[PDB]
Amino acid sequence: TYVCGDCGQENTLKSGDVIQCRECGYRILYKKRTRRVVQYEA
Amino acid sequence: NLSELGEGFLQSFCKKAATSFFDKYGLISHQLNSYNYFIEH
Amino acid sequence: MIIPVRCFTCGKVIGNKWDQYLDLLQLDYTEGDALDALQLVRYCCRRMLMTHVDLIEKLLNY
Amino acid sequence: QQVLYTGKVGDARYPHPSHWGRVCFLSTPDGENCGLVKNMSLLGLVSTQSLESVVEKLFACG
Amino acid sequence: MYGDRGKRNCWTALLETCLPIMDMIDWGRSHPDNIRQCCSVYGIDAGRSIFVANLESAVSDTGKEILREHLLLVADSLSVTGEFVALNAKGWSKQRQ
Amino acid sequence: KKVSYDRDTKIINAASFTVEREDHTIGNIVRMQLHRDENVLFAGYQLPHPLKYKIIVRIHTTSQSSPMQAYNQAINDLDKELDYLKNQFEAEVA
Amino acid sequence: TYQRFPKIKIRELKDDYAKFELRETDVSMANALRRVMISEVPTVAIDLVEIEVNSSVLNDEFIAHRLGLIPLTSERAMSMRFSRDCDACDGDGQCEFCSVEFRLSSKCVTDQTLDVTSRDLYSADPTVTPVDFHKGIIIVKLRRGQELKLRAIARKGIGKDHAKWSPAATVTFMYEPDIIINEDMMDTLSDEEKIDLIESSPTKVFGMDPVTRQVVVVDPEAYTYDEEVIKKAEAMGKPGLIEISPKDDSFIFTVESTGAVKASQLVLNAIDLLKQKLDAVRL
Amino acid sequence: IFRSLMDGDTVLMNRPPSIHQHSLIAMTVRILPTTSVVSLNPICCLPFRGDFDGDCLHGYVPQSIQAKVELDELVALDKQLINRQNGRNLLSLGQDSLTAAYLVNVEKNCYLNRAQMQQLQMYCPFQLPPPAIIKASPSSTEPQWTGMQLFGMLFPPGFDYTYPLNNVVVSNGELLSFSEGSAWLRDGEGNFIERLLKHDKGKVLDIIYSAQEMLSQWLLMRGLSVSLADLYLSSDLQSRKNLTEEISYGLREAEQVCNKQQLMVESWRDFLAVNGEDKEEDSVSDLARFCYERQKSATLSELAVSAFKDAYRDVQALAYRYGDQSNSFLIMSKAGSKGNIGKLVQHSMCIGLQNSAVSLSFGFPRELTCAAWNDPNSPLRGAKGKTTTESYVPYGVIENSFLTGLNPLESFVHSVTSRDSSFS
Amino acid sequence: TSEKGKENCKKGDCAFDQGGYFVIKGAEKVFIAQEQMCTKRLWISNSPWTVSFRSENKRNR
Amino acid sequence: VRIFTDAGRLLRPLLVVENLQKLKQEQYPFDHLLDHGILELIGIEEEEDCNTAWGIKQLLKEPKIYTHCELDLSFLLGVSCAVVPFANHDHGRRVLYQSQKHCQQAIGFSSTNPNIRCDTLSQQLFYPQKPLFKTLASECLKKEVLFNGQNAIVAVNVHLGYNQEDSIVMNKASLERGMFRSEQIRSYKAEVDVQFGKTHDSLEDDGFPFIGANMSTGDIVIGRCHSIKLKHTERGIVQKVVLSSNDEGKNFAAVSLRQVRSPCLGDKFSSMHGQKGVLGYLEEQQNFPFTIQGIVPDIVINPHAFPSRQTPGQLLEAALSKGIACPIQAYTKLTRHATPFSTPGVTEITEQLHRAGFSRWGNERVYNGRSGEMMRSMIFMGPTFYQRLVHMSEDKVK
Amino acid sequence: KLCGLRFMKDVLLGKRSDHTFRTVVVGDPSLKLNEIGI
RNA sequence: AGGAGAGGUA
Ligand SMILES: [Mg+2]
Ligand SMILES: [Zn+2]
Ligand SMILES: [Zn+2]
Ligand SMILES: [Zn+2]
Repeated sequence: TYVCGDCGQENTLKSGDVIQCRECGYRILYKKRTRRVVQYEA
Repeated sequence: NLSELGEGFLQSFCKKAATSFFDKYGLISHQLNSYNYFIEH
Repeated sequence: MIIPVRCFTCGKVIGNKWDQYLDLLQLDYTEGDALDALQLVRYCCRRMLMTHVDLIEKLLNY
Repeated sequence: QQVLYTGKVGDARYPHPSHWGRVCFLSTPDGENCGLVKNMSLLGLVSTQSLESVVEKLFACG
Repeated sequence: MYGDRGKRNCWTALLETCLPIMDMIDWGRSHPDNIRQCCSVYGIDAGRSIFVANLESAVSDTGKEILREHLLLVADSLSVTGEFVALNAKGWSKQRQ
Repeated sequence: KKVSYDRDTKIINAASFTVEREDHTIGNIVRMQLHRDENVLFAGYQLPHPLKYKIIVRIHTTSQSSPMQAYNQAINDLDKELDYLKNQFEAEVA
Repeated sequence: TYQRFPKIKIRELKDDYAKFELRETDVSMANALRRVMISEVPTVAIDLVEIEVNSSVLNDEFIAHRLGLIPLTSERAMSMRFSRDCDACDGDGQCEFCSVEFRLSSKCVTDQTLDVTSRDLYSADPTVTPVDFHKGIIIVKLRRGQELKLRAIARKGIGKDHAKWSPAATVTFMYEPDIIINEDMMDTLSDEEKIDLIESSPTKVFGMDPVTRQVVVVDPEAYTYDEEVIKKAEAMGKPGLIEISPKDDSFIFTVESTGAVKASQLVLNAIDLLKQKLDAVRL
Repeated sequence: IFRSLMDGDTVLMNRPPSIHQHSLIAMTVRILPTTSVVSLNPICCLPFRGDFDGDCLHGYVPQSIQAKVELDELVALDKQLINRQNGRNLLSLGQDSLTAAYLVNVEKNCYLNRAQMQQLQMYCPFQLPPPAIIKASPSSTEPQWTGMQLFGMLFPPGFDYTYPLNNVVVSNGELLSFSEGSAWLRDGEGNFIERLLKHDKGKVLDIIYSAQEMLSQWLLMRGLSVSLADLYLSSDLQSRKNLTEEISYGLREAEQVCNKQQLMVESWRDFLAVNGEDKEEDSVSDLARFCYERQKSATLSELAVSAFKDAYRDVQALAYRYGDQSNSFLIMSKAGSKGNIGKLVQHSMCIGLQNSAVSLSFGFPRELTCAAWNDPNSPLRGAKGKTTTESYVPYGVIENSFLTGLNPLESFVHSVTSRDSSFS
Repeated sequence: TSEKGKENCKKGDCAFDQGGYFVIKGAEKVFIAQEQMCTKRLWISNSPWTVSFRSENKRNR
Repeated sequence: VRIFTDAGRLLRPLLVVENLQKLKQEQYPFDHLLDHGILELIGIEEEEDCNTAWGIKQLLKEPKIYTHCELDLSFLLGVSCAVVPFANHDHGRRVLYQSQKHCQQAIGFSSTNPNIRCDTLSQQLFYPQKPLFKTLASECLKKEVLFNGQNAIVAVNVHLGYNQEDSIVMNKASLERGMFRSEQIRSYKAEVDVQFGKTHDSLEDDGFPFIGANMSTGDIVIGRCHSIKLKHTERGIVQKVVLSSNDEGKNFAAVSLRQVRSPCLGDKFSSMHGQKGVLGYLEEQQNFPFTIQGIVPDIVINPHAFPSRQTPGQLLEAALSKGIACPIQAYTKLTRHATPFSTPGVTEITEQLHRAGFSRWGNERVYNGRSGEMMRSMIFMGPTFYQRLVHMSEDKVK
Repeated sequence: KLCGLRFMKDVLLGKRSDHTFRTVVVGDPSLKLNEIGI
């Protein structure tokens, strides 16, 4: 699951050649943060 | 008159003029003007 | 950057006084009177509440 | 300012009265390029070429 | 004295110009201030002594305190071949030769 | 052993007490309480290494009481004083 | 060669403010009591957090750090045991004696900015609820969306480490100085010199009496030991005009609490902890 | 076959660049809870010629047993106690212990009671001297100890020290007399540390360490601080005004002395002779030409700066008259730990003479005011027009001080003067 | 970026730089002013004594 | 008569007294002032002919002799130098250091949009604070990014000799509450024209670790199928992963790691007046020499640095900050400006501090925190503005 | 750059050895003069 | 992995 840039759409592309956002034209993707438990010491 | 303006008024005017100068030209304007002149002419 | 809590110098709870300080500044109150109205007798808390800069607004906007 | 050699430059490494209000004479990098790199003052502007013709207006003044 | 012409030594010319006033000038203590050619006039020992005096003056001007034996060892090491060689590679090569 | 006992051979009626995991808040009050006793001649504490949490107390007494006895008496007196202060505070707060 | 007899008189007492005078004691006892109540009294605070969703503009560590500094009620701090000394459990979630679990969940579905304060922080134990003063301590600010959900626990800790378990706030004590006036050299001074001497004091510690035309001592506890009036008297030419010396056996305490425990309860806990430490040190 | 580093091992410490053989010092490894940092005693900074401002020490761990054996027998700290350059002691008291010892031995009016003296006796290795002060007042019990006896517990009983210059006499390990000077405490030909090293040379390091600890404790008990009163250097406003007027008159007198000294040339032989000259007023009324003439010649500039220093030593001497005994700057200057008298003079009264090293194309107007900078004929505006000059030797006097506030032209002059040492 | 709207300013630049640099390969490049001799003033030098007239565009010194 | 109209000339605006009276006619843009002749641009060559006044007060004393006037004398300095309070009260070398090195090495506001930037070694302070004192240049610029750092209570006193050789002793309690705590973000870039993949612990199916994974030494950060592994001194927590490509078709991957840099013992801190030093010892709050009101000093510095470095005005800055911060037992007409060439007099600062209820010399009586006894000499205390440099302890460990 | 005299300096004159550590140094008056904190 | 160029520390 990847998030595009100025356009809001989930890419979810894992192919090597798939770097361009679908239904878009920009090639900038941000990795989305999943629901994982992380422990921190205050 | 020469001294009718007052001392504090001149200080406030100097501060306002400095603020206006910083608002108009900005911190960097020489590079922008040089680049714009190169493109146009 | 939200207001720093616990006022590192002398350890005073000032985390809930930023909104009141802004409200006092919105009226015809100076910084000294606004800080005095918050029951702050030490200058460390006054420095903490006077030197803070509101940066989270720009983070939310940008 | 470009210098032929870094070991010796001359009098360029020292402040000059022509720096009054144009470049900062109190701040300069320390090291090999000591005095060669000069920071411009706050009220510093660089003039640009004027498209208007000044020769025509000079004869009108006398 | 001017050094325009190196054919004649400056001390040699100075001695000739002082003939009318030989008595006034005390020649028992007069010596050139240079170190290199002083050995050719008053011997290696006089040049070594003047070098030691100049080194002591330089140390005093520097503000530090240095023992006498170090300066004496430096003077004896720099004049072991009868001449004060330079600190460059040529001087060391000549000293070894 | 939190508290260690080490007698001094050079000086008679002299001992050194080493307390681990202690700070100035205890050494200062112990030293001040020791000075009240007339039999105590030398009483002091030192913290040589801030990183090593240890307190060394040196007690010198006359030929009438052991340094350990004086130390125990000072501790008991300090405890009694603290109890009296607590009672006074409890009475005043009500 | 025996114990002392302290005397305590309370001037003002409130939930978080207490000002009382201690007499017939050495400065060492007052200093030790201050140190114990400022660094040895244990409280309960958040030390371990576990977040699940964090899409805010602030980092997770920043939120955890500002969460760990939130004051909590510590009425059970003396009875609770330390985490390292708890052999019943290794420590995970809610615990019977050591760990109190906290749950937080914030979701913004409106256009207005949502402020996540300390009021919406729920815990299983009703006795470890955060102290409410007001709007509460603001944690983060959320725009439309940007959900924040986390799980945190609180453990008993000493104020010596991390400086977040210390309930005391500006515990001070003075020697309660006594002002001595010779009252004979003041007659030689002129009317103008008296006003100059009065205005030389940084604080309002000396007063002027119009009916007697002489200086008087009002509120001697606000002298602050600033050698300004003495210096002015020396400059005017009177060396022995005013003599001020601290009192060794008199003290005035000023204890301000952070809301975790009451000031009187804080003093009692400090005394109990000092007694326990002395008993442990006892051979 | 390898084991981790532990206590008792020796390492070779060095601070680059190695300007002397004393940089290499073998020290025993001590494990500390601190991480990513190494702790060194502040006294040992003198052999390394470094300070704690970002300096990094790189050490060498010997692996061979013979290398370790020879490391602590020749390169150890106790083997390098005698400096090989001048023959004096290598280790001094430091910047803090020197000041603490000066304060202890100078005041002579603060008496330490039994409790404080016993507390300080823990660090000192020797026993406690007699109080020597039984009653200081008719109604004063608890006999006290004098300050100079506290410093007397730092010497062996068999050690005798005499310093006639400072009137310091040490008999049977007790300090008997001391007046002023603080020269025996500092490094020198007849310092007490050198005598202690020449006496035993077996426990000097422990004595120095104990002295440093005791002096640090005593200074913590006392407390040293720098406030605005130290920089003001006056009791009240009237004293400050009197000091300012005195400084102005002294600077004027120094300028007059320099102008008089400028006449010691072959051109004024007729005027300097004992005869009748009608041009006496010409040499006095020409005040603005003397600076221009000085800025053009090098020998004249050297004579002027020498005369200015000679006449300004007296001006600098006024700090002791206008400074109190409690002034921190005065204490640190007299102790010699840090700073000098001229630095205090520049701090409070006036900076003084400001001259550059190399020649420049501009010269200071000798006035450093708003009107001087706007003068077309001023030397700062290229040339004064008196033939046209091409080079100048800057020479300016700043009447203001740092505390008062530097004039923009004065700030420019100071920047020009201090431009040196910026380029390495 | 220049003369952009309020909505376009919210998304994009952080409003901390006025934009005096260049983007060549993802790294910011900034020009530094070069001090040059004036070419419209008569220049007189010494050793030897000479006066030179600078060239504006073509080499007519 | 010489007239220049070419480019490259440097000029500054100067007030003209001839048209100054036209201003008063019963916020003005700069263009309007230029058009009306109130202000004009003067070149370097033209300035030598005109007579220019330095200050407004000096202009009114002797009129009809000054052709031009300066708006402010502090504008002559640079942007990084004019903001320094009491610039002329310090030595030239220290001002040079502060305006050249320490300003660049300070840690403050990084950016308000960290997601769009993948720059290497991005550092941001948790709680940046503006200085108590005000500067005319800073007020006119209306930007708080000129000052980077935090202000803490600084007491000039010796502390068991742990601050010798210009060292710094800080308060452990103050640092643990969030003072001088900053985050460091480091980015790693890889270019692929092989493909991204795991190829057989924390890596996902796409070849990149999930957000929130604690990366350590010897762990693969970018998987290519080669892979890129973290070095000995590389560690952090994954913040974001950015995938992008150019027109040529070459794929780029950027991974950013963030970590918290608490003030360590070896860290180096700098002041606003050229004072440089490293942390000497971390002392507990209970052991500091607390004042009468219990305000313990956060930072303790050795008094021996002042006579050597010769940096006056830092004490003046501390006194001014203390006077501003302390309440008055009428807050109007309070001196706050710290213009380098318009510094208030020492008498004014002393009077302002005296009206606040403290000693006029800035020193207050303190009590030892270890024994409780009162110190014989008062200790100067004041909230100066300090900065944290980018040089750390672990960065120099080798 | 590694040529001529620089080659000699970097090869035969100046050499790098193992078992070396480099760290920032701070002050500690509690430690002895002949002891180094590691 | 080796080099070239800049900004920097003691
Ligand atoms: Mg250094
Ligand atoms: Zn898209
Ligand atoms: Zn506070
Ligand atoms: Zn449990």
